[PDB]
Amino acid sequence: SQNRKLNVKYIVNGGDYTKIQNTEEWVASTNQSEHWRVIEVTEVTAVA
Amino acid sequence: RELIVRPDTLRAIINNRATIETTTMEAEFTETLMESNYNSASVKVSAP
Repeated sequence: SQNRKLNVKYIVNGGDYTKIQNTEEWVASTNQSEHWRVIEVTEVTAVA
Repeated sequence: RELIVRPDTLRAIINNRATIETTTMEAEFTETLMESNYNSASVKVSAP
């Protein structure tokens, strides 16, 4: 008996998202302002 | 048929968190059975 399971997941948040499968090109695109996104939130205030 | 009137604008939010997910699963099963039998009989009768 034999079993094999493979699971691969890529996530992109900011940068050129069309370069998600090409790490080098995404790293090259990280300096473009038009693709900058919120990557974490360190303060949240209740709307009330 | 158009159900609503064409609006002058749309309420939208931006979300560019691209995701790629790949899952592979392989299963194999093999079952070999072997059986064998032998029977022997020898008889001898004598006289002068």
